[PDB]
Amino acid sequence: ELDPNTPSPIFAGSTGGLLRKAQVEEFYVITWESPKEQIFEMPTGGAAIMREGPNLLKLARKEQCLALGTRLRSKYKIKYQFYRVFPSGEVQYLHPKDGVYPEKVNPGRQGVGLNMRSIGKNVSPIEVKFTGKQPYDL
Amino acid sequence: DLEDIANTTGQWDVYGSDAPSPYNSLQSKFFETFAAPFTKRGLLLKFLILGGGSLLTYVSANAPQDVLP
Amino acid sequence: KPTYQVIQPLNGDPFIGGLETPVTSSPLIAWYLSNLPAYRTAVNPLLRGVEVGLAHGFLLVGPFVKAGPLRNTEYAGAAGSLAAAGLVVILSMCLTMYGIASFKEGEPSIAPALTLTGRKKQPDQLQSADGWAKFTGGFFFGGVSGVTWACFLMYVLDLPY
Amino acid sequence: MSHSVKIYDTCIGCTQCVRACPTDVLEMIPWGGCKAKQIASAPRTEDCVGCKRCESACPTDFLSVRVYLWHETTRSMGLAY
Amino acid sequence: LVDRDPIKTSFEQWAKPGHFSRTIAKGPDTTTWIWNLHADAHDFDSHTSDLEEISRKVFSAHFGQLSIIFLWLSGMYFHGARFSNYEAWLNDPTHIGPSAQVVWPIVGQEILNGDVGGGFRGIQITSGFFQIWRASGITSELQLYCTAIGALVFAGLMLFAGWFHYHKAAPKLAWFQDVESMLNHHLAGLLGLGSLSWARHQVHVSLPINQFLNAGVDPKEIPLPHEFILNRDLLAQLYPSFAEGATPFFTLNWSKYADFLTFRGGLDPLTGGLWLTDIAHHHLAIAILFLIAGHMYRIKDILEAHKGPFTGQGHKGLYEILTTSWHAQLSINLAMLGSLTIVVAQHMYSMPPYPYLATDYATQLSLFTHHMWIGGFLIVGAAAHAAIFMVRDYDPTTRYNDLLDRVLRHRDAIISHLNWVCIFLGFHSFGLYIHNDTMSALGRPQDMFSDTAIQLQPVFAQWIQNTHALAPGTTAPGATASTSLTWGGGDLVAVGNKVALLPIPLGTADFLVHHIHAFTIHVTVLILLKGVLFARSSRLIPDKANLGFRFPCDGPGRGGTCQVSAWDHVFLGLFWMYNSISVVIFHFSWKMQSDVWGTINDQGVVTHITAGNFAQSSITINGWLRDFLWAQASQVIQSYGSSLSAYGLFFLGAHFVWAFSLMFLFSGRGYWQELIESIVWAHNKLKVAPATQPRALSIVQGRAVGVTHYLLGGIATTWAFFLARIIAVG
Amino acid sequence: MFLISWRGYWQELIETLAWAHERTPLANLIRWRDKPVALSIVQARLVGLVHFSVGYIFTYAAFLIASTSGKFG
Amino acid sequence: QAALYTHHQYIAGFIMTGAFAHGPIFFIRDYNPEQNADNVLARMLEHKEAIISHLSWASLFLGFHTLGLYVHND
Amino acid sequence: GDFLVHHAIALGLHTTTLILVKGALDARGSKLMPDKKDFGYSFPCDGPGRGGTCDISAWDDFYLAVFWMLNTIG
Ligand code: CLA
Ligand code: CLA
Ligand code: CLA
Ligand SMILES: CC(=CC=C/C(C)=C/C=C/C=C(C)/C=C/C=C(C)/C=C/C1=C(C)CCCC1(C)C)/C=C/C1=C(C)CCCC1(C)C
Ligand SMILES: CC(=CC=C/C(C)=C/C=C/C=C(C)\C=C\C=C(C)\C=C\C1=C(C)CCCC1(C)C)/C=C/C1=C(C)CCCC1(C)C
Ligand code: SF4
Ligand code: SF4
Ligand code: SF4
Repeated sequence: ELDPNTPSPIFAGSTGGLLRKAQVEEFYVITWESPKEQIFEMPTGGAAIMREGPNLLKLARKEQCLALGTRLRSKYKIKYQFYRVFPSGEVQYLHPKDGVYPEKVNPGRQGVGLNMRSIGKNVSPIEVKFTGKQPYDL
Repeated sequence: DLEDIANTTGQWDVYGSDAPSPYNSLQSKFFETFAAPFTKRGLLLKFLILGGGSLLTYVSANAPQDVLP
Repeated sequence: KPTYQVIQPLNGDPFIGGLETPVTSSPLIAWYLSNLPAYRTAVNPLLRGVEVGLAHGFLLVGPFVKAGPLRNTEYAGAAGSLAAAGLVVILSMCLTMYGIASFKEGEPSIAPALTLTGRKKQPDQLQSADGWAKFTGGFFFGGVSGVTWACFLMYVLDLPY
Repeated sequence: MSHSVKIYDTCIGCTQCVRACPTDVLEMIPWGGCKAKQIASAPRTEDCVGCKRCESACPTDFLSVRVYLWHETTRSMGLAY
Repeated sequence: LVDRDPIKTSFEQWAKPGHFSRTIAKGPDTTTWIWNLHADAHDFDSHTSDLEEISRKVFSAHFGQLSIIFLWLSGMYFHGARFSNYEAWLNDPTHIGPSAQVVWPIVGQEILNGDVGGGFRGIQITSGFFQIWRASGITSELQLYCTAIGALVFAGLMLFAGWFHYHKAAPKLAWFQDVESMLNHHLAGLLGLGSLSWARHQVHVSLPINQFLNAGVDPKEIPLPHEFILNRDLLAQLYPSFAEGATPFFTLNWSKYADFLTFRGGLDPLTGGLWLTDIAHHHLAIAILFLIAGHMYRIKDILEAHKGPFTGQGHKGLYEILTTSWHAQLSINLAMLGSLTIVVAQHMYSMPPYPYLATDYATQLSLFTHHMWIGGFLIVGAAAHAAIFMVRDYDPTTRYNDLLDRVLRHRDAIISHLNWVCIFLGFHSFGLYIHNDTMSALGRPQDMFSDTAIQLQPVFAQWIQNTHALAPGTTAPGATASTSLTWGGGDLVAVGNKVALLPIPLGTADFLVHHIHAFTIHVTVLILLKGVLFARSSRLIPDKANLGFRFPCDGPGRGGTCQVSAWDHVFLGLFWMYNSISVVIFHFSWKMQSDVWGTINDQGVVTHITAGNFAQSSITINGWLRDFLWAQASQVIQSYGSSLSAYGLFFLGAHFVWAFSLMFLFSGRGYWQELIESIVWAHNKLKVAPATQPRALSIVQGRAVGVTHYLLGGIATTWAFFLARIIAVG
Repeated sequence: MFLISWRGYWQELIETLAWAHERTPLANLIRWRDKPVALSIVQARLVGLVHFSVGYIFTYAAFLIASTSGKFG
Repeated sequence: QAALYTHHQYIAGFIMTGAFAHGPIFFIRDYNPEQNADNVLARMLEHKEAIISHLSWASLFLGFHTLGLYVHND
Repeated sequence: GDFLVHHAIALGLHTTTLILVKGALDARGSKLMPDKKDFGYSFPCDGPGRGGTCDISAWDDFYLAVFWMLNTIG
């Protein structure tokens, strides 16, 4: 679009990213900082430049937009930041939430790791027959 | 400045998305309901798939004196 | 005026594909395609139905009257209808039970005009089932029928070759 | 399960050990004593696809995960599009 | 590594476990690294992170090919000499049926050794020495026995130039990293100064020493070992000692001549190997160019130049890194070298360049399929190594926004098209045949696709063939016949033993093979194209250049996430091409014998190895085992107890080896593990296993031992199938 | 195919081949209701097989008959 | 008589497999190590590494020894 | 003639069954995949690494079996 033209992450063309299923469902987008005008690598095959604004490129799907890191942290910078856009708003605040950098401690959140019994002798197969009254919905 | 020609007619320009033909020939409601029954479509298709397809196949296979396989 | 439009990948943002080259969006083509269901929905799907039914209609003749199974027919029921007044029928409900991937159930009538449309979010759907009927209903009377001024037209022919 | 592959181990230390794997694994959730004290097996897994990049590195000493999730969204395979 | 680096030991590294990435082969024992070591032995992501050497190795460990090609050829000249049959065959061609190899009668052997011509026991040949060898402006068995050691000379020496590199303290960068001249030289004087030099030893000596062979004699009743000096007196019969001309130019008079050359085209009646009176002129007329040509130039300049609108801005700059790649400037090459080999495979059979070929059937189709599998085995390669580029070679990303960065820009695109191309073909390009079956087995020919039922009418003719054999009436000068006797217009009389070439007619059953090739050539390439293109990044995996261009498969997720990569696109692209070539072969001989090869007698009533059975009957794809595979092959499965027999007797193995590939191709991996332990167990009880942790095959090794087998199986199968239906009738 | 193909290669060009439609006229809006994918990573070990088999078992089927019938025996 | 020995040889082989294949499902969905043990269905599991080996030793022998005799013969 | 085929139908159900016996004799698990269960049968595939792991579900050995049941029964 143009009448509102708010860009940041230079490119030109490409038959790569974003297409029909990022309106009709979910969206996904990454944002970042940077020093001085530098030419990057890109998801979707292509390659462009930087300088600033928000530095806010929008991306098809979120495995796509963290790979700015799996190289886009072999090119300086603390700060890179991807969220989740809908076709209307929120819940799923993606790189938002609390702290960041997967490998610190504030809280614990989810995860667990165990099931009922732990890795130990599950030569014990599948137990009860699946029946609506004994704690196997987890 | 001659070749500064003030863009020999700007155009306006961008024509439009605006308006480079009127529309569709006036031939229409010269079919109003004419051929309806897919213009009475209000519950059908089951009707045209026994009917039409029992008469693209009923007589369509049968024949009074072969001209064989 | 420029190097080729105000030079652009898409309408605008280059993170959608389309790579608007020619063969995509040259006023040379994009106008050869919008009295019809390309950019904008004229009248309803009602009428477009038969110019679609019919045009696609009188096709499929020499395809199955000159390449017919035992070809070059001496049967007065071929060089035309014959059977193929089957294709249009095998596919005039190849459609209807795709307009069951459309339901959305209404009745507005807005094929008359109001305020210079947009149909706005006109992309995605925004053509309910009571639309896709009046088209694939235009299809049958466009298919079957469009098969006969094929047939009906004698045949003077050349080639060739 | 819907993403249930066990990479657990016993150290769950993550230094020169393992990090790799698109989003899925926001751990370091120190359980009250396990050496370099960061533990368990995951965080909130309803986000990403089905790697085993998950081990490949840093022990699971038993199995290692892979696809087993079945119930499988799309966001959970690249292609919902 | 680490070991002694320094400065402080000539003392060589023999002893101390390992080397090749760094928690290397570890102290701790294993087997995988023994296929490691051989595989990827040559590679470059290890040895050093620094160009430098590598080009300093590849210019050496190159060398030892030439030297080898050179130890080879020797045992072939020697072989084509004292294990004679060449002397015998030449006074006596049309007659002989040549040999070079012979057994020694150990164990069963001897059956393999079965009377071949000038009176001796041996195993035949389909490798046309004895026919380059026509050449010998001299003849003599012990002579080839000099050409032979002349071979081992070039070798030892053109093999001590490889000591006289890497091992000697080497050149460096500039030397190649100034490219500036390279082709300047190469094409000018060797490309030139050979073809040139070849001219001088291609009329001087050879022409005359088969100008009056094409008649009779018994050698040394002709062509001495020196005779051809100053003596420009026998050069008297085959044109002037220039008489009054001086160094071409014009103030020359011809009231009756025009130097040797006097251009031919056609085929010697008595030796239809195409004329030699030409063969000088054409090599001469080459070299000049090369002689003029290799005189560019110094680089960018010319490519740093023509751009456009949609064209290639990066055209301009099309690679600094084309002095800094290899893997790039190898892959380009293979496409050409390779694609420029199977263009041989035609101009050969429809224009023989050696005396006695065509008549010699089997001693130039072997050729046209050997040359044919390189102009293909070298092309999939020519893709692999681009993938090897596309993934890694350069240091960083310094290369930017150009012709490529362009092509990629579209990429879900160039390969978006090409795809539909193939299913359009395939449906027009194979089920086409299947019509026939389904409707000829239904049976109503009225409506097949026969060279006669679907409308085409007793002529093919009017196209371009018919404006080729007929073109010696343009700007064309002329010279009786054409260019390639196989063209539409005129002439017949070709040879007095058997046959050679004649028109070769078309229409349908030539129309549609010719099209299956399309679809076969195309879907081959789809998979290599999209393969090398999507080399490093994608919307199935973007984190996807992170190891190398191999890697097994990323992981069970994303749905599949297995094949991907591009080792593997260059694994399923071999898989096709084995067809690409394997069906093109199938084409040529079924033609070339169904028509052409066959034979004259009175009124030259032509009698093909097969009265054109092709006609109405390759069009049916069963006819392709009715008329082919089950027809011919009856010579393979009759071949026991004979002389060739080694073919039928291969044709079971290798028609086994293939049917062993599938096991390597079709199977898991922690499988043969899960198995390899049961084994490892029983092993330990007796106390007999652990040391060197026995391990199953390295996911992609496994694919390596598919494929490679599937080919050396599925291929020599016909290598046998063939030599067994041209030796013996045909 | 099923057997030397392995979902990875198939899915991916369907990733490019489902950029068509979406990007081509007279075939847009036109929605699938099932998302174009490549066969499951067990499924095709089956299907090549359940395919390998009929072929194979439908060949001796027609082989023996087609020759115990003629004969000679 | 010869397209009837075999639709009963195919099948029959085709079974056997499925036989052997629902008695490697018992071991996973059903089966119960605490409820079967010292017990002779176990031990069968337990003393298993041998079982495939003294099986594989049959094949490998039955392998190359058939195949000496048949190439040699060819 | 019969003292061979008769040893090569014997190399079939043996090989066919070292794989079915095996297939079965641990749909439970093993060294490479120890805890191979709660789903045992068709979990075909696993991640790369460990040694490299593949058609090592008791189904894919069944899967693999059915080729020799299609080679004996031939
Ligand atoms: C100009 C060409 C040429 C050169 C110099 C190279 C050089 C190279 N290639 Mg390469 N390649 C080529 C043509 C060439 N290639 C072609 C035509 C293809 C298409 C098939 C390939 C496909 C290819 C692949 C897929 C790979 C390479 C790789 C490599 C690198 C690894 C070399 C190595 O360890 O040897 C490898 C050779 C062996 C380990 C020997 C095994 C040979 C077996 C298979 C025998 C062949 C069958 C034969 C009939 C057996 C002998 C007879 C027997 C029955 C007695 C090296 C830089 C590899 C790499 O990782 O890049 C760094 C990668 O593996 N190439
Ligand atoms: C005689 C009987 C017998 C019985 C009563 C059962 C019963 C069962 N089997 Mg089973 N099975 C049998 C023989 C039997 N099997 C044999 C002989 C084999 C191999 C020899 C198998 C191999 C097998 C496998 C792998 C599995 C089962 C499974 C099952 C369970 C689910 C069934 C299923 O998945 O079908 C649903 C299938 C369909 C609705 C149709 C798809 C099937 C495809 C493969 C078609 C097969 C070929 C076909 C005829 C070719 C096409 C025809 C052509 C002319 C067009 C159920 C407990 C599953 C299970 O629960 O295990 C955990 C599963 O894993 N079976
Ligand atoms: C014709 C086929 C080919 C060959 C030769 C084999 C051979 C074998 N398969 Mg096999 N397989 C094949 C195709 C083949 N398969 C296919 C297409 C599939 C399905 C896709 C399978 C699925 C399969 C399974 C599930 C299993 C096997 C197993 C086996 C082994 C069983 C033991 C045996 O039979 O004696 C031993 C082998 C032979 C008689 C073959 C010859 C091997 C020697 C004699 C090699 C010759 C040496 C030679 C002189 C040196 C040349 C090498 C080089 C130096 C040039 C055996 C190695 C089983 C196994 O692992 O057993 C323990 C079992 O795992 N196969
Ligand atoms: C040194 C010389 C030389 C030469 C010459 C030469 C230097 C020549 C060369 C040539 C080359 C050639 C002629 C080539 C060849 C090649 C070949 C033959 C190959 C073939 C093939 C193919 C086709 C492919 C692959 C395979 C093969 C290899 C088989 C000289 C020098 C000089 C001087 C300085 C002084 C004075 C004199 C002179 C003389 C002036
Ligand atoms: C059984 C066997 C074998 C078999 C075998 C078979 C059953 C098969 C094989 C095969 C092989 C091969 C096959 C190789 C090779 C080769 C070659 C030389 C090739 C060549 C070529 C070329 C050049 C290219 C392509 C084409 C062709 C192939 C022709 C053996 C066995 C045994 C025993 C008893 C024990 C001890 C050891 C032995 C003594 C060993
Ligand atoms: S075993 Fe893996 S990820 Fe698990 S605790 Fe260690 S490294 Fe953490
Ligand atoms: S292993 Fe699983 S959870 Fe971990 S990264 Fe891979 S997919 Fe995600
Ligand atoms: S390797 Fe095996 S498991 Fe891994 S991906 Fe490929 S297939 Fe899947």
